[PDB]
Amino acid sequence: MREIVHLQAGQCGNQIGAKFWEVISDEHGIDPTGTYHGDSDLQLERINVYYNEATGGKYVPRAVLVDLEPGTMDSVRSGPFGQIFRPDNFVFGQSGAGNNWAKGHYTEGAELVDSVLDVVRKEAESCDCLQGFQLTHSLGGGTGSGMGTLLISKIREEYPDRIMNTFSVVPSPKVSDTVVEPYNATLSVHQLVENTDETYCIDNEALYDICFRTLKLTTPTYGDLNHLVSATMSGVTTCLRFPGQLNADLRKLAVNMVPFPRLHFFMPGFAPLTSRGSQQYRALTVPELTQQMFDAKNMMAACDPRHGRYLTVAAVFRGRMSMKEVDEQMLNVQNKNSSYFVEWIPNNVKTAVCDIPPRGLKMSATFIGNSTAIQELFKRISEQFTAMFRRKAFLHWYTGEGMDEMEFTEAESNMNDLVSEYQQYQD
Amino acid sequence: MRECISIHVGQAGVQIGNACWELYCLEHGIQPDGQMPSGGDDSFNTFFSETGAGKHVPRAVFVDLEPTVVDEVRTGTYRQLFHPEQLITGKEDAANNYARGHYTIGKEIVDLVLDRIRKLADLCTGLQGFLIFHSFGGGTGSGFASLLMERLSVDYGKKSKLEFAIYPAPQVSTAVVEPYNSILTTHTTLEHSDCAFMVDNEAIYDICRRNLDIERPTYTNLNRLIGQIVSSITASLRFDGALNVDLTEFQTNLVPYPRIHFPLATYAPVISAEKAYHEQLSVAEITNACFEPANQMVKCDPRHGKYMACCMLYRGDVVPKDVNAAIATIKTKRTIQFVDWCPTGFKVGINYQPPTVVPGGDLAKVQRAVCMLSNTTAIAEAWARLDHKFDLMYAKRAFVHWYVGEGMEEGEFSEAREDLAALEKDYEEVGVDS
Amino acid sequence: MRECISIHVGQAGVQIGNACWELYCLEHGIQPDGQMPSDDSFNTFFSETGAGKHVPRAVFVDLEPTVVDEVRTGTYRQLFHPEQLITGKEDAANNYARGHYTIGKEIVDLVLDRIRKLADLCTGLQGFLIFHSFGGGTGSGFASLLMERLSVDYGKKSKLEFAIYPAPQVSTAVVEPYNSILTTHTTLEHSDCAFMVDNEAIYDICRRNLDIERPTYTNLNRLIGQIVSSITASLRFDGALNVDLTEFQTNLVPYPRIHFPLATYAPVISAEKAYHEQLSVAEITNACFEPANQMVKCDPRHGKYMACCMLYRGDVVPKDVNAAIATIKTKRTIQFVDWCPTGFKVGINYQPPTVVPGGDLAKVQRAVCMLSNTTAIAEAWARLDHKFDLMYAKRAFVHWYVGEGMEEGEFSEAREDLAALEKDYEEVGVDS
Amino acid sequence: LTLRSHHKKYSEPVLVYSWHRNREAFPKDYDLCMSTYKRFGSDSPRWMSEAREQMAQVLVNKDLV
Ligand SMILES: Nc1nc2c(ncn2[C@@H]2O[C@H](COP(=O)(O)OP(=O)(O)OP(=O)(O)O)[C@@H](O)[C@H]2O)c(=O)[nH]1
Ligand SMILES: Nc1nc2c(ncn2[C@@H]2O[C@H](COP(=O)(O)OP(=O)(O)OP(=O)(O)O)[C@@H](O)[C@H]2O)c(=O)[nH]1
Ligand SMILES: Nc1nc2c(ncn2[C@@H]2O[C@H](COP(=O)(O)OP(=O)(O)O)[C@@H](O)[C@H]2O)c(=O)[nH]1
Ligand SMILES: [Mg+2]
Ligand SMILES: [Mg+2]
Repeated sequence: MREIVHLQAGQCGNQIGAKFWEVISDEHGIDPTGTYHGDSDLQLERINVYYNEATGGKYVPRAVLVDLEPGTMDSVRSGPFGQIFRPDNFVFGQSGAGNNWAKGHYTEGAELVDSVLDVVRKEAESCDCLQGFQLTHSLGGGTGSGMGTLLISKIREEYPDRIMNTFSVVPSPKVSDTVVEPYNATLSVHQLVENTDETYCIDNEALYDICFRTLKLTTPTYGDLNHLVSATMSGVTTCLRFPGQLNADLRKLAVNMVPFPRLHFFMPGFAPLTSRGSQQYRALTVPELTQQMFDAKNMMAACDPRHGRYLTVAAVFRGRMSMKEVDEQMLNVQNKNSSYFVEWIPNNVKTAVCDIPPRGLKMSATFIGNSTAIQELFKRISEQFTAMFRRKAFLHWYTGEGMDEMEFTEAESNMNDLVSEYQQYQD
Repeated sequence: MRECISIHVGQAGVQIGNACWELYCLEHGIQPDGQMPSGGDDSFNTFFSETGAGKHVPRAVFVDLEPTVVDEVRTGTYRQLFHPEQLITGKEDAANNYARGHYTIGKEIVDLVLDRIRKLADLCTGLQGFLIFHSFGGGTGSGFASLLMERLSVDYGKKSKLEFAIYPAPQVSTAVVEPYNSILTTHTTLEHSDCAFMVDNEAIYDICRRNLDIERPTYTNLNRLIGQIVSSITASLRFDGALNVDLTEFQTNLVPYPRIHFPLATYAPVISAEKAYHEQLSVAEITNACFEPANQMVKCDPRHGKYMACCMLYRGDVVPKDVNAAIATIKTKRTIQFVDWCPTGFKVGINYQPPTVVPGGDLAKVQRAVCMLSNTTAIAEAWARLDHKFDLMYAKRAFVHWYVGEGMEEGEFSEAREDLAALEKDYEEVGVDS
Repeated sequence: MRECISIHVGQAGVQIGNACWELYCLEHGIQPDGQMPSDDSFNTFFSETGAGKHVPRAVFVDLEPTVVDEVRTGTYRQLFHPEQLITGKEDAANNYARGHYTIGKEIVDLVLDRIRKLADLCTGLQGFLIFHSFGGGTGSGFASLLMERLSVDYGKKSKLEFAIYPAPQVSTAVVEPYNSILTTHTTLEHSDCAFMVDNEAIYDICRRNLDIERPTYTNLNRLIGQIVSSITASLRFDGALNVDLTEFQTNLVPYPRIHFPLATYAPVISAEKAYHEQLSVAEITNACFEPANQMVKCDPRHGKYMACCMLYRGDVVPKDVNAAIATIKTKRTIQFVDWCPTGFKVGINYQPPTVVPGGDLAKVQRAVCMLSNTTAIAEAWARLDHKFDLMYAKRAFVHWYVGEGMEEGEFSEAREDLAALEKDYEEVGVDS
Repeated sequence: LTLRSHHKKYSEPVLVYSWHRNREAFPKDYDLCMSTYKRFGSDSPRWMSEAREQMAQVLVNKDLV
């Protein structure tokens, strides 16, 4: 049909995946046991895209959970939906990466990359017509940033036609929880660019600002950050799982958000973001959905799009609505913010409609788009990277893995080459 | 599953192990007999191993070249808690002599301690690391520990060896020949160690007097504080957390070069119940307390140096939100300095379970706590003072006759002095800014 | 059914027969009178009488009355039938000659007649367990004689040979090595397996493991009882892999001139030590290879194993047995010859070992027994030949031996055979 | 000694700037594990497709005669 395989790497990626598998099980009316307690029929017609059939009316998600430390897996199995995932899909190493990219990517990821190879190949041959693979991880880690990128390197050779979209987590300069973070990031972004059809820059600090001010949360935890990504995760696929007036799929946006293969970096957005109490005010219409989703404060990446030029914009709406107000609304915001759009692609906006709203909520929209402001993110990494590289610092950890020194230089060449050609399209 | 083996050496090692293992028993709920009466299920698997009789045995190696200190444990409250093979004693001590601890008496039992640690590693499946607790002053805890770590690095090249050791104090001293063993242990702790936790007793004296109001404390007070610090560093392995941080993670994010593995530890808050009755505590509170030079566990001022790398362990009712606010406020201070080549030098870990309090302690029951490991260059002045006093003895050839009669060659004194001078030079090179 | 008849000889034999049969009574439930207070597992050791009694099928033999008289007035005085304990008026006093050609022949027929009636009682006899010493003259001179005269009566019945070899350093006699040489013709010609053991090695194991700084021969006696119980444990009680005496003889002796394996037992720990150490299959199988745990003063690391036999007993699962032997094969200092690819023989028993009151080994749920044939035993005989030539050159103590009634040519022949015995062991030690 | 700090936990009834938004967002509050608000709405879902409505009125509507 059109199935999706969900990869999962690292302490980070495992926690977003558990939250994401939570909501779409709540959406499809799936209890934590694994049975169906939904009411409507549309909730169970395309469950095959995410849920694999089992005996007794049971469904298993098509996920591959990987981490080099087994201590995250015990928290995964013990969560709310901790038993809904198949034990054979738990693949793990005995020793963690220790936040070293080189350790995870070569020394310890090589042994375990064959086991994750076997399951996903088994899961690939289970479904009939696979649309593509999804994966969630962190670039500041050692498992997802390290061996996780090695997964991306392998499967493009095995399955080139299938679309790969990475909802990676990009570290912040203002808030850093890893000293050697610019290293592992720099030997990561070089690995994404060569083989990744679309990338989604996620920054915790930006999500951190949103829970600060947009939702006014006194004590937000990590889960709400994962909830917003999970909501973002659901809002891009929802045009596939359910019927819509104007349908789309991953390909329809994966074909459309990239004018040139080197450009596959986008920041994601979610339109309705208010308080739980305040929903009964805020008279909900289609125009207000537009206003929330062209605000830089709504954006979940660490870049303000005002300093960049919006190359491409695609928005997917949900729930029953008549379409006239929408098509004039990005018709509206295209003219007035003309300086913020490129001139060499007229009508920069793609639209799509899913007729089914998310559970409990009435109208929502999902924003993915390409712009020049993502170049601001990488150059901040390089200024951290070269300074820590100018003194050969934090290098004996990488040198002791058996790797050489030029890998830092060519990677420093590549994203410098990327930002150079990215800058050339701004002007 | 993660396992950390303790290799405590000497009187200091045995006392510190008493404090630390009673703390572990208290938090895990282990009775001194060693049975469970009733985050994580196997949270005791990092420290304790199951037996057939439903009894948990610690993964500890107590080694001392004098039997009094270990007979205290053998006849103490925790007699049945410990394997009498795990406790290893020598008939005659090194008598504050590095040469005796390194060439004559240690070799009689080096094979025995090797066999014991071999068995202790064989029992475990996945060993995370080796925590070596000792002191440079005592002849046993210097020489025997140096030999053990020498043979340990060649037996287990990959397994990390973390160093918790007690330095000679800048002003007070329990010995006069302590600086000799201090010089001669520096080569071994430079070559066969992954990170060090140099502790002097004067700073802890000042902390306990000024903060905990104890005008007349004892050695168990400092040992309890060290056990609290070790509990904080092992908390991410023992219990679950939002950001679980293994030993390898902070080894990676604290060590720039193979010759720089000397950060500084810092634990906060340290207050009495009479004060915690009224003072409200927060993440900003504890992170500002962690940067006080009078609060530092070594006798050096980081304001006279530059912070290179900081590893923070938040514990309890902590939230990353306030963690990042604390981080931003810390970044917005001039007095706190960083090197040119480390723009982002923070390594954050978070654990759920707030620290537990022993009866007979001084720390109030606090919901949040924090441990800091700061690699910085202000530590070099301590070795500079050590070099000053060591040359101030070596020039007139004092105390070397005992060592020579024990049977080593006098050149190694000058070689180790040159090694420490070169290490200070290297720290100066790192402190150089471009 | 299965039956074992014991022919213990010497002050060792009487003392080890008492200790071993003390264990035999406790495991089954025999009272010191001989009463069962509460299927026929005891038939291998006991037998029914006309009063419902159980009588051990053992023949204690000694040529001095005072050793066996302590048994006759002992706790089990009414358990042993008085004819089965055989005495003699005068002894050899540490001389092979006197116990083999002058005093031995006085009692040959009565002991042989006694063994006939015990064998007459048995229906299918499995083997003869024989215990004696190379040091004592009566445990060497006479025990050699019966072996020749038992073999003519039963040429095919198995004759296992548990013996006390002299210790490499300590000794209870000076004239001891003479008895050691001329007896080694007997244990070669009329024996089927050997279990030599020196008290020095057990003296080491007991003081270092069981924490008894001053053990006695009883402590040494009990440990040998644990070995002989486990080698017979397959016969007495049921199990997954029962292993008969005929079974382990085949997978221990590659060549008939090579029937000298080494026994090993594990664990041997005190209850003070047993409380804190967890005992698993791996933890007990590695101790059976440690040279410090051997009952013979020889290091197998100086040699190579020909054949190893496994006797597992207790709470033992077939899964951990294959995992234990897997790790043992993966150790380099454990060596094997080129012509023995697979040198194991596993047996599984279910009844766990029992403890005697006043014993040393703590009650345990599982254990292991080893029977390993290695060539490192050969150096023990070379030292004995060394000690023999330092006294045969001066012709010392020989005037005792010739005066008893045997020729001077025999010491040369006996010394020569052991050199040929030592030479054959190197041929096996050679790898092609 | 003494420690400096900035902000504090306070309590719920006591006046603090943003107390009102705290207590209006109190519905579905849980502060570790999981999220807090669960689903962004809790009202009634609905499953009427546009083609379904556009097709079903012919079956059921104002059957004028
Ligand atoms: N912090 C702390 N330091 C200790 C403790 N016990 C001993 N020390 C330090 O150890 C130094 C002397 O070494 P000891 O541990 O007493 O003796 P040793 O290590 O066995 O070496 P020998 O003296 O040769 O037997 C002293 O200068 C103390 O500073 C302790 O319980 N806590
Ligand atoms: N292990 C062990 N050895 C014993 C025991 N009893 C005697 N021996 C050994 O026997 C040796 C001396 O010979 P004995 O058995 O005492 O006397 P014998 O065999 O009757 O020979 P004669 O002295 O000529 O009568 C000593 O060296 C002991 O090692 C015993 O109970 N256990
Ligand atoms: N948004 C979000 N970020 C997370 C979560 N868990 C971890 N992270 C981030 O992931 C980074 C650490 O990744 P790490 O665990 O070392 O990755 P690994 O080496 O692949 O296991 C940190 O900077 C965190 O900010 C989560 O649940 N949500
Ligand atoms: Mg001492
Ligand atoms: Mg005798």
